[PDB]
Amino acid sequence: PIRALDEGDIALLKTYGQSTYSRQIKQVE
Amino acid sequence: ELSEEDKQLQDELEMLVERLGEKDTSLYRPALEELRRQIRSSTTSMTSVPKPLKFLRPHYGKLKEIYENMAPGENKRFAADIISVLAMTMSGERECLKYRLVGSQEELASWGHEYVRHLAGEVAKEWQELDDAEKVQREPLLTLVKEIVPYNMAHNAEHEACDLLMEIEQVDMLEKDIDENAYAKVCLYLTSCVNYVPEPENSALLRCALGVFRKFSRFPEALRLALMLNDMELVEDIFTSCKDVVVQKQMAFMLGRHGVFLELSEDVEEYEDLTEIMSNVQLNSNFLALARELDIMEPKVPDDIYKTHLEDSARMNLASSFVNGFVNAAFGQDKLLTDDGNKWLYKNKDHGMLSAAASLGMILLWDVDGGLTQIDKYLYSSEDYIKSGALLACGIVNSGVRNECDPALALLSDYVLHNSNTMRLGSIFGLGLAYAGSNREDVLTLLLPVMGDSKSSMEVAGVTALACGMIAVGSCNGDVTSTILQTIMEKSETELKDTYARWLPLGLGLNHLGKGEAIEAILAALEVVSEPFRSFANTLVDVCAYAGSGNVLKVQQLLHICSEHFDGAHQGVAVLGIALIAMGEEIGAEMALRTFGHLLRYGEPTLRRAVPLALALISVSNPRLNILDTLSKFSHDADPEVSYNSIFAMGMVGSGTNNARLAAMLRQLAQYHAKDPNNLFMVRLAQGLTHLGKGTLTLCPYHSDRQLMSQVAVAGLLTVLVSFLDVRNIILGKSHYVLYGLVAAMQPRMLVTFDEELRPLPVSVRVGQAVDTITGFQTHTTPVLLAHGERAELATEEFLPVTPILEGFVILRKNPNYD
Amino acid sequence: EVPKEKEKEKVSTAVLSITAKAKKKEEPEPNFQLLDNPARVM
Amino acid sequence: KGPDAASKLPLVTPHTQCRLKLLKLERIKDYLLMEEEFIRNQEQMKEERSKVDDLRGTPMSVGTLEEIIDDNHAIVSTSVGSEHYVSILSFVDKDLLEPGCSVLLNHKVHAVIGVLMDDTDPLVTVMKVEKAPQETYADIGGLDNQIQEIKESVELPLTHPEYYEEMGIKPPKGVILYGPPGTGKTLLAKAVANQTSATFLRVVGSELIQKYLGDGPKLVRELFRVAEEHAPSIVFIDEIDAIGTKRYDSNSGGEREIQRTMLELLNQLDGFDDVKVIMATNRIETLDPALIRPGRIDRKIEFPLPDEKTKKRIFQIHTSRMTLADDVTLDDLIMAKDDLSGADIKAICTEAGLMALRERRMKVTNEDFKKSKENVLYKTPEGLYL
Amino acid sequence: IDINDVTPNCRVALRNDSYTLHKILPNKVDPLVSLMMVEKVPDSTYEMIGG
Ligand SMILES: Nc1ncnc2c1ncn2[C@@H]1O[C@H](COP(=O)(O)OP(=O)(O)OP(=O)(O)O)[C@@H](O)[C@H]1O
Repeated sequence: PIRALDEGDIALLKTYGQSTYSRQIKQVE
Repeated sequence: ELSEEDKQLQDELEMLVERLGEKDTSLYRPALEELRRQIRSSTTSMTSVPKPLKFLRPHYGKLKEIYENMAPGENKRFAADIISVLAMTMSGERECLKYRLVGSQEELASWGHEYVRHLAGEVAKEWQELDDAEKVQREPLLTLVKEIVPYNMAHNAEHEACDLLMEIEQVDMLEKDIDENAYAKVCLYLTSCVNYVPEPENSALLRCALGVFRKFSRFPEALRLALMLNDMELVEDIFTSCKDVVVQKQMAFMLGRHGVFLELSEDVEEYEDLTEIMSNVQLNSNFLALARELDIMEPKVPDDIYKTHLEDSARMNLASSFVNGFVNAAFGQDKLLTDDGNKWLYKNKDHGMLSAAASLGMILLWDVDGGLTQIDKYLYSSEDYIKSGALLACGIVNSGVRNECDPALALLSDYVLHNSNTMRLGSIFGLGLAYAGSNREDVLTLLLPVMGDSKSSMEVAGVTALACGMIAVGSCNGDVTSTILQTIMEKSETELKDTYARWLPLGLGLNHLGKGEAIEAILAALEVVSEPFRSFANTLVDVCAYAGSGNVLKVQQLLHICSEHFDGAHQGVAVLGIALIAMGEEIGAEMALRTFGHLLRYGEPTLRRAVPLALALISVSNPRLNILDTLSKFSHDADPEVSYNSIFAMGMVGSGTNNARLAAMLRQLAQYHAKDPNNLFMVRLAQGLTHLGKGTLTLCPYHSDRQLMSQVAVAGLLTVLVSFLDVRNIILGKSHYVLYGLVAAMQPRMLVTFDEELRPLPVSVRVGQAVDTITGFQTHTTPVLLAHGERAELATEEFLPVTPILEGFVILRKNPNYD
Repeated sequence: EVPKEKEKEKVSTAVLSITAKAKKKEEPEPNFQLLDNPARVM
Repeated sequence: KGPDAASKLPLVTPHTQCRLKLLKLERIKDYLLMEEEFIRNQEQMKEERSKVDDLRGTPMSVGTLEEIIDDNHAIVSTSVGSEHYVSILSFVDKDLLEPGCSVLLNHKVHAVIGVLMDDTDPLVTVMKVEKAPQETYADIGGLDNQIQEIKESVELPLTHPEYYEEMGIKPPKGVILYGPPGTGKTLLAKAVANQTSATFLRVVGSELIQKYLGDGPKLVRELFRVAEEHAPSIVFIDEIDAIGTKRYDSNSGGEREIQRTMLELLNQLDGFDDVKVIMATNRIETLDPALIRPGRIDRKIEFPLPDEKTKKRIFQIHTSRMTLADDVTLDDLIMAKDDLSGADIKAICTEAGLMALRERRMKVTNEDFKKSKENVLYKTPEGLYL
Repeated sequence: IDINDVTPNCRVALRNDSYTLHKILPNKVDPLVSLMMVEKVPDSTYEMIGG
C-alpha cells in the first residue's frame, strides 16, 4: 500500500501548490 | 506504475477526451459536464494532486485545438473553463486568463483555493504588464478582483488580498471590504509595506490605510499615518472630525511629541486645555516629577563624570562646561553653574563664554521662568560674549515648548539686528532652535531681512540660513527658498570656497525636506552657482529632501558620486547622504553599515572622515557594539579628522545611555590621548553626550514606533553633522556653539501614564525587547524610562489605554470591559 | 604616435526592481603619383 | 585588535511567501549590487623599500622568537624544533618583539627581518567563524531559564558590564552545557554566535590533538592567543569529553601527549583578560573534576528533557513553517509520557511531512503525526505498576 | 599566476631551494581517503533484491 512518485506527479506538486512569487523569491535569494 | 483504479480513471478520461475530439457535435455537453464534475470534485479535496489535471496535462494542446475549432456558443466557454483550470498546472505564455476571459465566468469559489490564488497572481501579472492603453481590456479584470478580495478575507488570506490589490495599484476594494477583525492584519501589513514600497505608492498606501482607520474610527492610527505623510492638513482634519475628548487629548500628546502644532479657532470643546497639551507647557513639571521617581535629582560635576581620580588653560574648561550642561540638561539644578556660574563664565575665556552660558539654558531647558531668573543676572555683562551666550540660553529654554506667549520672540528680535557688530549669531541660532516647528511668518520675516544686509558676514548668513530652514523645515516655502537662492547666487565666487558656506544648501534642503519634485526644480534653478560648491549644494539638498525615503536609485547616485575620484566636500556630504536615506527602514540600515565599512576600507581620507558621522546618524542613541567597536577601532587612526569624527560618533551613538563598556572605553581613550588637547576635548564631549541628561534623553529622530520621522530632530542632527563635516575649522575653533543644534533633537525617554484628567496613574508595566511582541520582561511601575529598542506593555488589564503605540505621555482609560 | 590612454569608464549601473518602473514613468584614392628628381622608389 | 564578529545579513521577519518578504529581499539584493558596483568602480579608479626588500631574504622563512637577548641578538625557533642564536636587523619594528611572536627570518643566514604579527595557524583560521548561523533565540522553544543563564554569562557582561562592577562580583568566564543526547546544547551556542558581537570560535575536543610532537599544546596556545588578541570572544568547545576525561596515569606516549594537551588547556584557562568559554557535553561525569573545578568552569547548565509545555512550544516552533491541517491537535503527541528531545520533535515533524507527501497530500494530519511518532522513535514490564 | 588565483587553501608547487610559487595544484585530498571513493560501481541492482 505504498506508491512511487511520478514525474507528472512531482511536477504538479511543485507548481500547483505555491504562491505566485515563489520562483521570484527563490531567484532573488 | 499506475494503480488499477488510476488506470481505470485514466481510461475514462481518455475516452471522454476522445469523444470531445470526435466530430459528433451532438454529445459534447454531457462529456464536458462530466469532465467539469470530476475536475472540480478532485480539486475541492485537500489533496494536492488533482488526478484529472495530472492526466489531462498531456492533452492540453489537443484540448486547445478542439476548443479553437469547435463551434462558438455556450460549449465554447463551457470547455474554456476546463482548459483554463487545466492550464493552471502547465503554463509559460500566460494562457489561463486568456481562456478564462471567454469562459462561463461562474463564481470563483467552487474551484478550491489554489485556482483563486493562481487567478490573483496572473491578473496581477496582467495589470503590471499592461500599459496606459487597453483601458477597455482592463475593465473586465475588475469584477474578478471584486469577487476575489472577499474570498481571501473570509479564508484568512488577507495578505494575499492586500498584495493582489497593491499589484493592481487600485487599493479601493480593500478598504471597501475590510471588517472589524481585519485591522490587526491588514493595517500592520500596509504599515510594514510602506517602508519598502517606493513613491507615489508610499503615499497611496499611507492614505489607503488612513481611510481604513477612519472607516471604523481609529483616530490615533489615522493621525499616525497622517504624520507619516508630510502634510499637516489631514492631521487637523482627523483631529477635528472626532467626538471624544480623551482621545483628542492623547492625540494632542502625540502631536506635541511630534513637531506639528495646529492653530485652531475657539470652537473645540476644551480649546485652552487642548492647546496647552499640544504646547506641552507642563513638560518641565512632568520631567521633574519623573526625576523625583527613581530619584536622580542630584547634579554631577565634570570631574565626577571623568572619574580621573581612580584608575585648566583653554579647552578643558570648555569641555567641563559642556559635559556639565549635558549631564544636568533639563534638570534645572546645577552644582557648578546654578550655584555660582558667574565665576565659571569668567574663568572661561576667549569665545568659550558663549557656550558656557548657553549651557545654563540647556540645564534650564523647558523652564521659561527658571531660565529667565537664572539668566537675567548674566544677561548684562561688559563683554558681548556673555550677552550672546545668554541669548542662546533663553532660546534653548524656549525650545521644545510651544507657549502662545513669545518671550523668546520679544527678547531675541530685540537683538536680531547686528547692533553694529556681527556677534548676533547667538540671537539668530537661539530664535531658530526656539521656534523650530512654529513656522511663524513673523519669525521668518524677522530672520530673512537680516540674512542679507551687506553686513551679515558668511557666519551670520549661515546661522540664519540654518535658523530659517529649520523654522520652515519640510514646507517648501517660496519666500525662504527664493531669498536663499538669491543670496547663494550673489554671495561671491571666492569666499564660497571658505567654510560656513556649507549651511546655505542645508537651509534649502531642510526647508524642502521630504518633497522630491520640489528639490528637482530647486536644483534646476541652482545649476548656475559654480564648479566646486554646486555639486556640494546639489547633493546636500538632495539628501535633505529624500531623508528617510529609502530611495535605492538615489542612494545609488550618491554612491556613484562617492566612488568617482575627486582628488571633496560633496563626496563627504554623500556619505551622510547614504546614511540619511537609509536612516529610516530597519532592513537597509545594516546594509548602509556594510557600505560605510567598505568605504572606510577603500576610501580616501575625505570620505573616511565622513563615515563616522554616517555611523552616528544611522545609530543615534542606540549604542550597539556592531558600530561602537568599529568606531573604537578607527579612533586610533592616524588622521586626526577621522579620530575626532569617530570619537564624536561614539559619543552620539552612546548619547543618553550612560552605557558601561562605553564610558570605560572613553576613559581609556582619554588616558591614551591625554597629551592631545583637541582629541581630549573630543573625548570629553563624547563622555558628556554619553551621560547626557544622566540617562534620561535620546537624540533619536524616531518616537512613535521607531517609524515616525521627527522633522525637527532630523534637522538638528543633520545641521550638527554637516557642521562637523569639517571639524577642524568650524568646531575646533571660533564657532564651537554649533554643538547646541542638538536641542532640536534632544527628547526625554519616558513613559508617563495619565487618567482622563491629566493626572498621573502609577501602574505596573512590562518592558522588554520588541519582537515584531515583547521579550525579556523587566516590569516596573510607571513612569519608567525606556531604553532604545525596548517597548512597554501594561502588565495588567486594569485599564484601557488610548494607544497601541504606548510610549511617552499616554492616557489610560479605567474602563476594562470585565475585571 | 603615443596612443594616449583609456579613461576608466564607470561600470554599468545596477538593475533593480523599480528601475524599470522609473524608466516607464519617464576616399579620393589618387591613381597616380608624382616624385621629384630625388626619387625614393621601391 | 578588537573583535572579529561574523558577517550576517538582516533577518526578513515574514516567514510566509508574501510581498513584505519579497520587497525586503529585493532591497537586500539592491544593496548587494551597490556593494559590488562600488568595489568594481573603486578598484577600477585605482627605491628605499626596494632595497629593504632586496636585503630581506628572497624566500624568507617564518619562525618563533624565544628569550630575546641584547638589543641586536635573539634566540629563534626555526619552526622545525631546532633553534638558532640569530641577529636582528634594524628593519624590524623593535620594542615590539615578544616571546612567542611569529617573526620572519632571512632564509640562509637566519636573521630576524620581520615580525608577521598576523601569522595564524590555518587550523585556527578555519575554525574561526566567518558566517553566522541563522538560528536566533526565537527559534529555541523552552529552555527559557537556560537562555537566561547563558545571557547572564556571555551577554550581560558585555551589554551592561556595570551590574557586576556595582557589587564587585567577577563574571563567570566558563559555562558547561551538559545534557542527554540532543536537547539544545548546540542550539544555544548557535544562537549565541548569531546574536553576539563577539568573535566566535568553534572547536571540537577531537580537533586540538595533533600527532607531530607538541603541536597539540602549540595549537591550544595559538587558539587562546587569537581569542585574546580579539576581544570579546566566545570559544565553544563541543564534546569536550574528547579531552578532559578523568586524568589517569599514562601507560603509553600518546596518552601522555593527550594529558599534556589537556593540561595546557587548563593552563590557558588562567589568562583572564574577557574571553568567554562554552563547553558542551553529553556525559559530564566522565569529565575530570579539575576541569569542573569551580574556578575554571563557573556555571553548569543542565539541559533536561522537555516537559509538556516545552514540548508544545517546540512543536509550534518547528511546525510554524508547515501547512498544518485544521484537524491536528498538538496535545496528545506531547503529553504522552515518553522521552522526546527537541531533535526528536524535529524528526517527528520531518517524518510526518514525508508521510503526508507519500500519501500525496501536502497537509499533515493527526494520523500522519501518529504514524510519524510510531516510526521515528526506536526504543517497566506491563501491569507490574498498576 | 595571480593572487586572486592563489586565494587561500590551495595546493601550489614551489621551485626547489627558491620557493617560487609557479602552479595551482588541485585542492588537497588526503591519500587513503581519495581511494575511499567508488570509481567502479558494483554490479548489484535493485532487481537482485527480493522482499
Ligand atoms: N529546544 C529546542 N528548540 C528547537 N529545536 C531544538 C531544540 N532542542 C533540539 N532541537 C533540534 O535538535 C537539533 C538541535 O540539537 P543540538 O545539536 O543543540 O543538541 P546537542 O545537545 O548538541 O546534541 P548531542 O549531544 O546529540 O550532540 C536541531 O535539529 C534542533 O532543531
